Amino acid sequence: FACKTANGTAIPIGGGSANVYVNLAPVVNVGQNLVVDLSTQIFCHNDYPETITDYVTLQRGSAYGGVLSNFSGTVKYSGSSYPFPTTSETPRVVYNSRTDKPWPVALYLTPVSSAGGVAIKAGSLIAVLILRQTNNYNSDDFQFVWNIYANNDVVVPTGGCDVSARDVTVTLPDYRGSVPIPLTVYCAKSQNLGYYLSGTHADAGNSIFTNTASFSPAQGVGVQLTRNGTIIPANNTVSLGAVGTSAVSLGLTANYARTGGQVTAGNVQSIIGVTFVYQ
Amino acid sequence: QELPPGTYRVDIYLNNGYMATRDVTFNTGDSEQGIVPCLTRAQLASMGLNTASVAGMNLLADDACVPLTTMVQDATAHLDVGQQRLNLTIPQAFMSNRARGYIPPELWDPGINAGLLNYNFSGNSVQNRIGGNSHYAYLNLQSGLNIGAWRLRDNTTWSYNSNKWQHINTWLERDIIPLRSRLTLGDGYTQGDIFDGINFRGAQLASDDNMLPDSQRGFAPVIHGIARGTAQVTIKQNGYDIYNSTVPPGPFTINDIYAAGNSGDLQVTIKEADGSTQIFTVPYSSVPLLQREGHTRYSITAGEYRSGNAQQEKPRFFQSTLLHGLPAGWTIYGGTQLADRYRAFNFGIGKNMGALGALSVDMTQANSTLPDDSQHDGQSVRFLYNKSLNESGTNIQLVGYRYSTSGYFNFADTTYSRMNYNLAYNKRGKLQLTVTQQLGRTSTLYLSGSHQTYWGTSNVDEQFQAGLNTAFEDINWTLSYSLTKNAWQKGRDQMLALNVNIPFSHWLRSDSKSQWRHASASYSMSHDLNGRMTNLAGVYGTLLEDNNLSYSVQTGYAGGGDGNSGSTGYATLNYRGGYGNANIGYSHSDDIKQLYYGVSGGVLAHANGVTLGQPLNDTVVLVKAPGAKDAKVENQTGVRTDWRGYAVLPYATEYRENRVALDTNTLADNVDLDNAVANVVPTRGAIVRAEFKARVGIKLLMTLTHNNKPLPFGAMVTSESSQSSGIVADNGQVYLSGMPLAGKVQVKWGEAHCVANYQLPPESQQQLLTQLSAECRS
Amino acid sequence: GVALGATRVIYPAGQKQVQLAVTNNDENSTYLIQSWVENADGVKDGRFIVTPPLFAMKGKKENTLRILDATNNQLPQDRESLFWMNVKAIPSMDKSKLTENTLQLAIISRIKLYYRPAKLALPPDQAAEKLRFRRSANSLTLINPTPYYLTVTELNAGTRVLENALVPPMGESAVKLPSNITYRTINDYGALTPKMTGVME
Repeated sequence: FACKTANGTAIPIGGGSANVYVNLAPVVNVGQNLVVDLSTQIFCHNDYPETITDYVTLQRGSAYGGVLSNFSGTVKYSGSSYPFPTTSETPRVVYNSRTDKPWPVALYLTPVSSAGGVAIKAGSLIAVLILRQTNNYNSDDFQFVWNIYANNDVVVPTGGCDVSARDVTVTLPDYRGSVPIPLTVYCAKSQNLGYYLSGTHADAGNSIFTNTASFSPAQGVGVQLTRNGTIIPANNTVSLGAVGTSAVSLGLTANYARTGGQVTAGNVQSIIGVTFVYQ
Repeated sequence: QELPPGTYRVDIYLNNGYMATRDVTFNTGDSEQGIVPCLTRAQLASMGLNTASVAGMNLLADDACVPLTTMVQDATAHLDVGQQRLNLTIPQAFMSNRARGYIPPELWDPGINAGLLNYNFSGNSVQNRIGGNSHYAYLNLQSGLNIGAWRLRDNTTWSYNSNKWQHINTWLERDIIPLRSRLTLGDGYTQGDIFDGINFRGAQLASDDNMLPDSQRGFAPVIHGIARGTAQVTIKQNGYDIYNSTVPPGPFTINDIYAAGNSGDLQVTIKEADGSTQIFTVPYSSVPLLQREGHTRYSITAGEYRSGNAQQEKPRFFQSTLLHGLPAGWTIYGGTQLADRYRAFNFGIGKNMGALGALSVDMTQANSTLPDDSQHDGQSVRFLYNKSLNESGTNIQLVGYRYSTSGYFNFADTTYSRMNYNLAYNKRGKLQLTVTQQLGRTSTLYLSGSHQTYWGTSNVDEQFQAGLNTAFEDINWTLSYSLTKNAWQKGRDQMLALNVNIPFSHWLRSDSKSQWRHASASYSMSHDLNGRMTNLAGVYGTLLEDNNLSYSVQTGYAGGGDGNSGSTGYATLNYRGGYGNANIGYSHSDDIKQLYYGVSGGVLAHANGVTLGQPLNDTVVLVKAPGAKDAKVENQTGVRTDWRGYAVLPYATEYRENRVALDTNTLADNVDLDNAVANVVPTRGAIVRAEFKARVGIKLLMTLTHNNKPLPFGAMVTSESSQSSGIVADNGQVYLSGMPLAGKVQVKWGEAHCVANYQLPPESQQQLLTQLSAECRS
Repeated sequence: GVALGATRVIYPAGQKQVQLAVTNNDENSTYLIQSWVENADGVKDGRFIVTPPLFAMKGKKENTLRILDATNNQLPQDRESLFWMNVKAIPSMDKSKLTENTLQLAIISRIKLYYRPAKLALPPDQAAEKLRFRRSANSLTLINPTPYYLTVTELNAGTRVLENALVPPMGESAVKLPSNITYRTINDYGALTPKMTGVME
């Protein structure tokens, strides 16, 4: 038994180790996938096909470099599927000819959510796969140690941040009272976040929001937001600095506000916009 | 201040995460607020609590109020009437399903019933120097049936030489989810962990790692700690940050660290509310047999030994193995192996020892009958040592030593028919070794060797391979040496090798649209230090707009040694397409001259017909999108829907969520989909549908006006001619797909109103999206 | 909540469309998603159409927004043009809390859309180096001779971190306060480039 690759390398009878270099999808989003098909890359054959049958397994598979820290997924071997990095030996593929045929191995990988920037450096070792070879003739047991390198960078683009709903429709207390608003923002990858308020105003200062209630609207009364006791006007950008996976609270409290004449009876409802401006 | 007892309409939160809204009874209790919520074991368990991890909770009645604060150390309840909010905190150590990537078992789809075939038709033509010609053909058939959760599979090949149907394999498999295991009947194999792997026909029940979240797989240290208040837990390894989450007050157990058994020490840091920390390091080396704390790997097998060696019998046998992960990084394990002519018992201990590295030691007691009917007793001990990456850049990947007494044998040894391979000369001692060494940022020294003594002879089996591998920018450079001195032969065997890899990507502008950016040059030499030298220059990469086509071309020349000189040439094309794969290969060895040609692919027979594609991989996603014809599937090279809108995906990951998207760029101009993204959660071997709804017809952005004033926001718009409908946004605009050239449109916001008609001039067909205005009723 | 797949979208000229992911991870929530493209001033000038402009979205779901080029080559061919992509997540209004007092919040993601002309003579991953500076009285001015918008971040005049800056293609931008200057930038993938030493006119 002996093997060779699509790049310049080879392993002879008895076994050994060799490097394999493969191109990769340059850009993979979180929740998307990456294939590393080595069946186009590694080719093996049987030296004595008239008298001996060769059994070839993927004994072990380990992730290194950017694949180890930034990815996970599976390894396909001759139709069957296993976790990668591996936790077990696969079954056997039979080799019964002198004429080279592919080693049926391919990796299927997904970025983890912490993954961002350059998740795989060009030229870096990404995986070691051990081909194990025995036969139906004697006690021969040889390891063929394939080292896999990436021929290019792989990038995992940063995504938007999530502003956790908490409460969708916030109930306000009876007039005169005020509620703090639960509104936190976290990012899968740390970045600088600015937000501002927007909506229809009664006042010139741009701080009180119209009573949008469709049925039985009350006059002379609006909805006004505060951050640590301070009134926040709409279209004025609060900076939050760097936001990571620890949910940062916007610090909003909902106060009733007086707009015009006598405060009338009736329901009060508002819809406000919190806009997050990404760099 | 205390509150008066009573019933409160409240939003129940556990560890800052919403659970449910109910009315909760509060009774006077030992508490800061004077009152305690009444919650049941039922209610607490479903909210995330792991009841058995808390002493006494099994004793209470079904509806008994749990004394949460006395029964659970550091558990807290606060009520806020102001937000109508009940905030509970229970230390995560008592919480279940803490793992990241966790997916509830009941979402695991067993998949549809289907028929399943993989075909590989391949052949090659040889032209020999003296002798003439030769033609070879080979056909591989991988056969399959899915009924519910069962997977029947078959392997059979056909041969030709200038020929027989030689069948290979069959098994019926199923997963048992409550046991997190896999049942396999038929041809299967055993693992080589404890006893040598055996090929066999029979039954196997085995635990399956695949079913665990990736974050829990393999061995990693499980960190136990206490957080005074609400705390931030961060871990670093190999310099870079590898873990980060917030934890409640009280004890916490982190069983979530990704296996990285060679990457180095874990630096844990626990940042508290006030800003004070706990900074400690958890060392982390690992040997393959170690189990993560509280994990059990087991296997039970019974069947007949089917090695494929004709000079061997087929003895019935029983084998079971068990490996268990304990606290403090301990592992106990062992197994048994019973057969008519062989019985064996193994037992082992193993530990992540921390600073000294990682070690396992096991012992095998073997009682054996050889083919000459003589009886033997023997033992075998094996030490496995690992030390993960140093501060000094040393990684002692594996040190191994096995030692066997005279009478020691393996099951395989007894399966033979005749004594004479030779059973008088069984192996004595074996030392394995693999070490790597960092040498600056860019280089890596690699040493690996093995040494085998025997009983009878003084003949050894030496073997040694050193290697140096340097990065120079993009370029990888490798020099390597190997020396192998076998037992039953004379004289050294050597190989000296050098390889250089130059990718062209970073040689051109990053916008470059040229295909050279997907190409690399390679140069390499061999020299067997016995006269023979070879060398090879080559080019390899991918071609076409989707990179379905792979090529390798390389010419070189080998000369000396055996007295055989002359130039060589090798080429390969490789195509991954919509309906299968194709290969061509070409080889020229100065004497031999040969051609390779092959077609491969997958077939699926299902409720909605037969769909073809690239060969299949156990777990199959079936894209079902009637009306989306040449539609590309994202992240799957060459995978396109057929002339019906069906595809079979070669690649999916079991027991996880799988994004399955259609590339909307590749859609026909008159096609839009209700949803361009589907999401699936298949079991291993499962065949799952990913459904997309295609609206085929004109796409239009309509400005709808009424008394020269645009229709209001939120207006429901619905067609008379097609099944399509929309909502009016700003400027009175609505978007509509799958529309006819001319038609009537029904609009309704208050309670039917306006009705509009249109007629697009035929000439607007080629267009993506045409904009027209329409008046209304009244 | 509702989250976008990316934090900026590069539009290559000559492409029919570009995709932008929209994900909802709230299992119980239903949103009315409303998306629109403005120019540098805030006007929805219809130079880019996003489809679907408005649609319902329930539970855990990803959908794809299709951004169609409707410029007809009107935009400059020697520089990037700035547009803004806006995605408004309008919470679903309940009849269950009509006769009560309620506040609703609409989350809007607002991200840059760049119209990138084909054949720019300068590759993007080389633009960040060409930045030039000018310290005066109070203001430091960033000068950008490249055809690419620069999202200059972590700008330092000593240990004093300044305002971030968006620097126009072949134009300039200034910040405040009266070292040596160091900066990073944010690339097409929403990632920080390495730290560079500011170069003076």
